[PDB]
Amino acid sequence: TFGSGEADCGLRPLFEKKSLEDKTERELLESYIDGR
Amino acid sequence: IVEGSDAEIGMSPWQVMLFRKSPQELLCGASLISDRWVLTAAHCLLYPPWDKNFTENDLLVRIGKHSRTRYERNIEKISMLEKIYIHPRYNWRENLDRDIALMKLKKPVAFSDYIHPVCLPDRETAASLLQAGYKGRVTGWGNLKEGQPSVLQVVNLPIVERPVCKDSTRIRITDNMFCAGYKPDEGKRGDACEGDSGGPFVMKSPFNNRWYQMGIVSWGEGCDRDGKYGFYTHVFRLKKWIQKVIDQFGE
Amino acid sequence: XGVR
Amino acid sequence: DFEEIPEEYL
Repeated sequence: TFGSGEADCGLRPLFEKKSLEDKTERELLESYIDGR
Repeated sequence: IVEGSDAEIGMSPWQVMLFRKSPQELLCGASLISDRWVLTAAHCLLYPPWDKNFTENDLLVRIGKHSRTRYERNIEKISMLEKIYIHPRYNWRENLDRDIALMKLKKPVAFSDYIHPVCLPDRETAASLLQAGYKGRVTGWGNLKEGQPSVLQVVNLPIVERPVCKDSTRIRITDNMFCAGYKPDEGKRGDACEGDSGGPFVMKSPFNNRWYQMGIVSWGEGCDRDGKYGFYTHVFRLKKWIQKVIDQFGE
Repeated sequence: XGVR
Repeated sequence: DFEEIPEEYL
């Protein structure tokens, strides 16, 4: 919507919210020369 | 999507289906940026070369889908567009420059386990993640081969250097585009394909763990060919157009 | 290009 | 192979 889609934007109810990782998100984050 | 996988349930809550009333059919992909606004490729709407020019009344927007085809009874929500906004300077004539469009749904959508907006990037998110080498993720129910999937497909692709990008085609590449795919050496594949258009190219931020929409599936030559890449609308380069319409047409 |  | 949709939608 605004610089960053909704407000609770980008936090997936079934992953982020229950602290669960999707099966290939690690692939991504590792490339950022390992995320957070 | 070519050489991808079956998305997991609620892996992409922002994925939308651009569906044609009659014939009833999948037009393209799209993404929920808020409870009232959808983002897609303008070329999914308007494309004179093919006599394409859909109106608000010719389409249906379907949010919460997994299944390509079945009507997912208590999970999905269908909406009626209220308005269509195509970038005023979209170039259907030469390279699909500015292939973006916004959609105002007739009444807001309620969020759920399977429906949740994606975040639009700010100048700094854009600046730290948009680096060749960095992987992003594409989704869609489009062709599996340069055929029609059962479930939503996913693929993670690395971002490619402007130059490699320019030398793989004869088409004029503007600053509003970015390409992605693996290099033939890399020996790893995947790409978007017919019907994938309008879907989001997303990235997870390592600073706050939020999903960011960086690109919009736009065009390519064939699907998953060595020496060729996927081309995407650069969502950040056009954020001012986006900002500018959400607050006139007022989301 | 093939407009997707 | 598309399933039809509630008519309240069309």
